[PDB]
Amino acid sequence: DKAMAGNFWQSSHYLQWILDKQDLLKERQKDLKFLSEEEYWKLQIFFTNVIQALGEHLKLRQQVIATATVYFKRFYARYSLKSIDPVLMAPTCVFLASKVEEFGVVSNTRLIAAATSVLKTRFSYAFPKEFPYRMNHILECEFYLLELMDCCLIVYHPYRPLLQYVQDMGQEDMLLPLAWRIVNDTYRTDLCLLYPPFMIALACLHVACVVQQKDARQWFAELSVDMEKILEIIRVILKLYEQWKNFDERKEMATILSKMPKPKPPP
Amino acid sequence: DDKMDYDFKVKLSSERERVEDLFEYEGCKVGRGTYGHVYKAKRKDGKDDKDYALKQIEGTGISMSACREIALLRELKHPNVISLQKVFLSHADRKVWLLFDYAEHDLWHIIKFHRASLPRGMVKSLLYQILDGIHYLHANWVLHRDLKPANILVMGEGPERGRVKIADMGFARLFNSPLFWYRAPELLLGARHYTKAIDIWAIGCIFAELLTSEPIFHCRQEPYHHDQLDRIFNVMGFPADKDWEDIKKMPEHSTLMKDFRRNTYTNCSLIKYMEKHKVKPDSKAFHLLQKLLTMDPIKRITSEQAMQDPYFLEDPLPTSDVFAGCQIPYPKREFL
Repeated sequence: DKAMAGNFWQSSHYLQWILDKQDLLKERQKDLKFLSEEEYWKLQIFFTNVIQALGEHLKLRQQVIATATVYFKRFYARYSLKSIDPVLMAPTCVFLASKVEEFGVVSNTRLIAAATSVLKTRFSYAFPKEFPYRMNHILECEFYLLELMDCCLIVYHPYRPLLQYVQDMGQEDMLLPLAWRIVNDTYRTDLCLLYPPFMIALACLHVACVVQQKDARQWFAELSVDMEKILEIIRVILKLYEQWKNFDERKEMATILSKMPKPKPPP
Repeated sequence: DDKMDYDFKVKLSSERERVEDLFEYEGCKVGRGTYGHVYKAKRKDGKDDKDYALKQIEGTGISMSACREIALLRELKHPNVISLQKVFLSHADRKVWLLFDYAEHDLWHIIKFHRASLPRGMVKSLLYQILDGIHYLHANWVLHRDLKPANILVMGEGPERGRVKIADMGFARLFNSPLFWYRAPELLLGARHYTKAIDIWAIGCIFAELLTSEPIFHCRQEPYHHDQLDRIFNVMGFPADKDWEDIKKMPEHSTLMKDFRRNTYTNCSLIKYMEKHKVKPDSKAFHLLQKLLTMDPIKRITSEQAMQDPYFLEDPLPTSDVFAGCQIPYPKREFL
């Protein structure tokens, strides 16, 4: 079993990195001078897809890609998109998360090749120019990222608890593939900064049951948990899929990226 | 960076606590190893006159080893495990510094002072806290992997007087892979992974050393280490088939068979070893020790079961302060 598996309630994730929605949206108003609310969520979707693409290329596990995705969200929760280019932060987040695991090492040349390849082949609609950063830029970014997160590296995700619930129902064949992908889809939203992982997993599993038309009400009733907060999580998930419908990442992202505030140069 | 926002860069630069400003340590080097170098430090401001341990982690940036130590220590909280107070990230030279509460003593120096010639209240209390601290780690699926007297710190004068502090955990091992006085026989026969049991064996060795003042499996300088195995058998005897059925599953079992004979160690057992060092084999201490020093790791008791042992219910009780309110005769650490 993984390090600190049963420690969520005493963890740094829970004690420091479950943020208030009021505090989140107030710090976001910095970037809302340039981008709209709609454009801000669209950017978050884009960069979630970029971090997934990088992870898939480096052949990292979904849980490492998640940790990387959260590191990214934590950074831009506090700071503006102007502060560090999110094209540099994304692979730096993947790089730091991979090192938190003691199984396998992602190398320097292989990080730069992965960033370069992924932007060129999978995101050329957004980025005309080649990936411009080199390893010195990643290593500098790593330090700023680590500082902001207050060295909180261990991150809990909905996958572990999801797995326990589907095994509890005895419906791993029917529901796990779908519930799992919905958990991946939740990383397109702020849910991981706002709720504990297990509540997100429950919400995902409910949407899975409704989509696949299995009656899970008697199982859900038998859970000791705030159902209001779960319903809140289902609404974001339901909304996410209508955002997905109405959004053409490929037709809109170049322009939205131009609207992002640029950094100030040195004097 | 020429493409990081400047206001952001100078702001963080303005506010960043630098280790050289907060702490006085130059020339107070207290330990050196292949995992970063440790210093006895005091604060430059007069906010508190306590001592801190500053560790500068070897190499630039965040290595896997750096990462994982930071990652875990940032989560772990238990009185018998060393506490990360603060992480300094020095941007100019790219060095990382970890700040800890300073432990004045350790079991290596304590034992060596006694060998240069331990009360039983103290031995039991040391063992109990070691077990308490490892049990915490183990419940959180964190192994130590390098347990030994020098890695069992003990706090001195101050509000944590005489509390054990487990330190220097092997946080990075590539794929959890081991691929020698405190190493369990399975590692010596080529065990491919670290386990809870391997740590426990190590604790048994430390307990035997606490009772006798002598490393139980002391051996000269040499995966498979013949002479260290020879010493294990001189003390323990050679294991019967019945004692360790899975020994045949070990990668080095065929080497063991070529190199060693059962009848070499017919006189040898843990009972006879401990009798030489003035410890009774019908004492609760011995029966506990024997359970920790079980050759088959699946027959080794766990840290939780060790804490439940009736040895800790026998007069005298373990005490929070390992020194039991008595004056500490052990000398303060020498600088390196």
